[PDB]
Amino acid sequence: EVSQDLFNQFNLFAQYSAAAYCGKNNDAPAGTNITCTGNACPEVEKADATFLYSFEDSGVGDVTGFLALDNTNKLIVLSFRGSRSIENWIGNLNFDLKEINDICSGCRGHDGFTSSWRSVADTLRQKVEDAVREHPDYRVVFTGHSLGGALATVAGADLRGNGYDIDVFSYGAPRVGNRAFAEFLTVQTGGTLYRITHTNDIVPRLPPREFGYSHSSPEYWIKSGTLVPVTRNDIVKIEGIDATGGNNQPNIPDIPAHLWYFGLIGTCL
Amino acid sequence: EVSQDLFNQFNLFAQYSAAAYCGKNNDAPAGTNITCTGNACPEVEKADATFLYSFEDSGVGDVTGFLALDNTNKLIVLSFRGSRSIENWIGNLNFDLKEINDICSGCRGHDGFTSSWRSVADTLRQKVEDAVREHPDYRVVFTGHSLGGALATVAGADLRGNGYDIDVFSYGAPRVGNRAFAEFLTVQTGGTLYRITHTNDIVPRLPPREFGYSHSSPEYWIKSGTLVPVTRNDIVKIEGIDATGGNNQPNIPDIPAHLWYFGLIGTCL
Ligand SMILES: *[C@@H]1O[C@H](CO)[C@@H](O)[C@H](O)[C@H]1NC(C)=O
Ligand SMILES: *[C@@H]1O[C@H](CO)[C@@H](O)[C@H](O)[C@H]1NC(C)=O
Ligand SMILES: CCCCCCCCCCCC(=O)O
Ligand SMILES: CCCCCCCCCCCC(=O)O
Ligand SMILES: O=Cc1ccc([N+](=O)[O-])cc1
Repeated sequence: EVSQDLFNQFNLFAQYSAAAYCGKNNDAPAGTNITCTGNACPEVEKADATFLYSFEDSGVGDVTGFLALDNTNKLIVLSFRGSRSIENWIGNLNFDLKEINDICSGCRGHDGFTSSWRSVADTLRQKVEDAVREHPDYRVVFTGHSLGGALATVAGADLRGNGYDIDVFSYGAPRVGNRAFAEFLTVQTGGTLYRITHTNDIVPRLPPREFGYSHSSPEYWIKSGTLVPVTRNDIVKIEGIDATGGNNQPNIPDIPAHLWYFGLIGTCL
Repeated sequence: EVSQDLFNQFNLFAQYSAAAYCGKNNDAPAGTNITCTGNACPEVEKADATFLYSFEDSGVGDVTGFLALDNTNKLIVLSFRGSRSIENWIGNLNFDLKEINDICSGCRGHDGFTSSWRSVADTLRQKVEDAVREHPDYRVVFTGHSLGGALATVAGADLRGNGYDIDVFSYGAPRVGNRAFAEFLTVQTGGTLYRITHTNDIVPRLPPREFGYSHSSPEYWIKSGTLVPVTRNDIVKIEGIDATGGNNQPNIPDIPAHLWYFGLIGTCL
């Protein structure tokens, strides 16, 4: 149901997205190897992959993550960590929209993700721009799990159109805004967003559509279970804004399904 | 390598061991279907498996676990839970021996394991004996992961030879006493001990030999990685009291390898 090439990208950035939580690097100086505990990111470890800049509780949203250089795959990766306690985050999660005309017209986004991004935007844009300069033929990719996925998606919508494509790989991302934003993210040029979901994961089901939220299209829906390995045959491309029959089903959702994207994510053994 | 049937059994009791942590259980009446969160025990959920008796923080070493009846596989399974925080448990692990001629003359066992068991033995024996009476044809299996693994090993050594075989499946168990106790465990009839380990799991390397501990033989050693699925070829039967070249090898050990026996164990998504 997806190409092998796409399945391979999806797996790689699930692991860069997992590395934002695991593998020690609290102040790991720039240029050190990227490694993780608990076999959370072996495809990353296998590449010639190094930190460019690490951030932590940065700005008003306490945004955390890193920027890496990957000489093997020829990538510049900005990876956002989701929340250190997701069940809590999930309970404290406010549904307020705020206008975001700076990015698009009639577009409202989630207030916390938008503001969190906006507060670190200038420093991070500058860091990506520097790498884009030193490695003009490398692909710029923003990725993240959970909250990290929301942020990556917002950051992507916000920095595209400056002359380098930015591809976004999000895992288990919540909804980030209103229907007009969904649309903007479905069609925006200057890169592709790959919005990946798993089974009846709860987070992509929040904030609810009944608070004004919509999802961009398409969705890449992983139907294999929690703790099950994923093959290219377990992923279905679902087409349409707020399409139903992928993750957006009226059944009961689940938290552990959120922590299994290709492998363990959003928690470290 | 190991047979398909034996593999199945290994997988199954890894799940009955995982269910002691992740059961939606306890304060749950006898006769209830056994189920787990986070796809922790799907092979148990497919079986017609029900609680016989649940225990929580029982006796002197706060023992936790369940006694189960399984009409599909024809089992009576006593599953002991390991610690709620394995890391602190490992850190505060005391290495004192106490004599247990009760179980076998010349035998010394870890003092906290033998006393936690000793303090709940009489109750749990009567619970097992009762179930054996109601289902004389069913096979008695004790199992456990980690400290739970220890308790199942001790309880088995203590309760065998009263008429009914007791098999024991242990996952990531610590050493439970001196040579002689090890030797008893290697030869004792009235049941078999399948003592399963994974890669460089920390827990089976404690207590260290140096403090007067030995491991019973044989050893079933999983060499597939952490978060990697296990096949029959990844399991190596290793013979010899304190044999080296399975888990007992001279390298740095790992906590995450402790938490991956056939799937996630010792923690709940
Ligand atoms: C970092 O990785 C490179 C190649 O991927 C390797 O040659 C180098 O030894 C690594 N550095 C350390 C400290 O392991
Ligand atoms: C318990 O499982 C049995 C068979 O394994 C099933 O028939 C019954 O519906 C279950 N009870 C509940 C409450 O699901
Ligand atoms: C983009 C990085 C976001 C990381 C913020 C995580 C904040 C730690 C969360 C602890 C409490 C909570 O949010 O549930
Ligand atoms: C519930 C978390 C910790 C549970 C451990 C209780 C009994 C552990 C046995 C070890 C006795 C000792 O050596 O300290
Ligand atoms: O599912 C196969 C299977 C094989 C043996 C056992 N057992 O002996 O309990 C259980 C399950």
